[PDB]
Amino acid sequence: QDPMDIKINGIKKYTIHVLAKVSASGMEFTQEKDFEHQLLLTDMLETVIRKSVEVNPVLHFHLRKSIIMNHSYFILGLNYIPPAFATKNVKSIHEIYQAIQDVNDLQLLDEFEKSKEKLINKIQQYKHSDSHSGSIRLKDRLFADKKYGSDRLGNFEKMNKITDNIIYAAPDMVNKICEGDGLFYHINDGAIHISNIKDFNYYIPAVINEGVEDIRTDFSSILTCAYTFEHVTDLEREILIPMFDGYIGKYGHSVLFKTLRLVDHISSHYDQESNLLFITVLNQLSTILTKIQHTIESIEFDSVSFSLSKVMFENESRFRFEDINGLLSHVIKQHGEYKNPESFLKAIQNTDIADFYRLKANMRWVGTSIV
Amino acid sequence: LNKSFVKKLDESLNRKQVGSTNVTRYKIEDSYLVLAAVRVGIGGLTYHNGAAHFLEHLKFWRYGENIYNLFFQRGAILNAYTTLEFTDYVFLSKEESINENLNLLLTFLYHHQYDEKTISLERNIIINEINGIEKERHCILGSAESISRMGRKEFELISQKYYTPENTSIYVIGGNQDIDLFHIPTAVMTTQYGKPTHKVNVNKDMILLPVEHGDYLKNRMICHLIADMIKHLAQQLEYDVSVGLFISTNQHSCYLKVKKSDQKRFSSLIQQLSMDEHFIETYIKDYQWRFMNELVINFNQLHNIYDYMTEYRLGEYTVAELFGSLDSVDKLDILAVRNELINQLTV
Repeated sequence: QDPMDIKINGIKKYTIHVLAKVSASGMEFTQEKDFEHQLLLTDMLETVIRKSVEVNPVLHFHLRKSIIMNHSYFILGLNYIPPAFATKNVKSIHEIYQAIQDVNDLQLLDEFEKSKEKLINKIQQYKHSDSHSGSIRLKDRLFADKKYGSDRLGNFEKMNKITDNIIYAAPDMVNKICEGDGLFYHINDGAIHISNIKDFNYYIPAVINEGVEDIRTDFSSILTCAYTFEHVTDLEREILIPMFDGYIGKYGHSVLFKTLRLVDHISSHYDQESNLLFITVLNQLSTILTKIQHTIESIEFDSVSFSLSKVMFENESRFRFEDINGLLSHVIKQHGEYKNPESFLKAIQNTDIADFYRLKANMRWVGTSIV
Repeated sequence: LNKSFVKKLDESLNRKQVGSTNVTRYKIEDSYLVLAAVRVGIGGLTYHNGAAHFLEHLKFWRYGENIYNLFFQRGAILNAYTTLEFTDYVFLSKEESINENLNLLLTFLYHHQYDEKTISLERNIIINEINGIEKERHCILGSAESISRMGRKEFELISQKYYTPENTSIYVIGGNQDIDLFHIPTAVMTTQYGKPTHKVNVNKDMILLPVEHGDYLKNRMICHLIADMIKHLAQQLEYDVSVGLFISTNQHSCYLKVKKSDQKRFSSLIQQLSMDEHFIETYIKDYQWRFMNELVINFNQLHNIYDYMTEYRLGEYTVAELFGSLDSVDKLDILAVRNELINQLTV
């Protein structure tokens, strides 16, 4: 029996039910030496298990080794038709475990090459970006560890040298997925159920190289500036700073759009995993650099535009909650009362402009990458 | 079980006349947002000069006010796009603001006056879009020369003929409040012109193959089924044929789009369909299960529900009639369309 039944009411009633398990790996994903091996075996397992489990009434089976705030987690997910609306009842969690343990090794070997090529392609496309690659190079130098940047989806050289003798580590992976301690999430009948109260302590990498300049020579330009914040609270990381990013580079007449329209393709994004706010803009970049810096240094706010950013960010959160997968991901990742979408929305509505000035005082520049 | 689920969706799905337009309603309890969509019967095919897309840009203006800016200040994002036969105006918001946002949108859409400066300004914007799927995009945008041959009298006459309640379909998905004429009095802002007759100007390096063997819904089922079968056969055999779809709400028939260079390979696959006697029957059964699974999954997202309302006219048809059409697809329907596809390819 579960130790608790944390039922969150007031949830949108979906056409399907969801049963998820989140199993924690306390060690940081940078500390895991077999990171490329665990990723490949997990994808091989998911593909094989999916063929046996994704039958009626199960609509989708999910099994991934995911990173939540620089910590690895095994996340198993099951989307299924409710028994009242299904011709067949859904398997129990014990029967799902038994299917995972009944996976044949030849089935896994039959997926080895396809899963290896799949993950190899993800590593390349994640590193081979026109705009995101600048933020990847910054995170590599700012943190002095390529696991936070280029090797976030796995190192290419480590992943490409994997042979099919990885099959012998499959029992270790099956055991961790089935017997490792974890939390169960159950979405059904307009409610979210969590098996226990346990918030996994977040980890944010500290900047080791402060004031990074990526002087890079290449022919067709693009620039990317990185910023961080000190004394980041949960309210700032999950609400205030995402609001601040939309305020300055996303919500309509953003501060950067109006500022850079004087010169006359702007993008910004706050990375919660690294606590880094990036600003990417496509000779003329030299004036844009000083123009962006001075604008961020002399940033100001007002309550009317702040209230609009609260409304916009609430509706963006509401849109995520519309999707049952967006809702599940929110409840898994958030801490404490933020797991409740209503409490999360209420927290957005209760923000004030003094929060932005506290964030402005704790903001600083850490790096800049130009190609 | 399965019967109670279809009844569950149909009790929340309704369509009724409001003023001189029609509103398709799908209520969702405890939804976080409500999707409202206003679809006007005019697209890139109604006029082959980019006129419908041009009107789409003009419809954002009324007495110097821009409705995107008005919606933005209200915390709502208005999105508009022109397809082959329709122009859509779609936005999300909390249900409390739906009535006022919808009536404000219809106020702009049923405004029929555009000064010369607004027309020339939007033409310059659209010319930049043209100078900045591809054929369909350029067919909808038109050319810089084509949109330069239309002026105020054309745009205002087209607005009065096509931007009317009778030529408008409204879709409101999510929430629980009904849409009525008292709250949206713009639903009676009619002109002297009724709903225009569905004239389709379909215009050299591709062929259009019709899928017409059954009712309106049946043609969608068969078109998707045959397109998916041909793609599957083209993978095992590594044919490099692209198979596009022309499935429009105002078309009783559905159509397959294939490159004129890839015709021989597509023709071989169509003739290859009837080889394995069990392939068609087993693929129909797999499609029926996949269609129901996707519908259950898609009926949680507001935009996906909207796609069912536009493609399958959900609202005019019930969900029971949708699955009834799906369950009625047999291998004889596939072989009948296979024969008409072969005869069309033969000549």
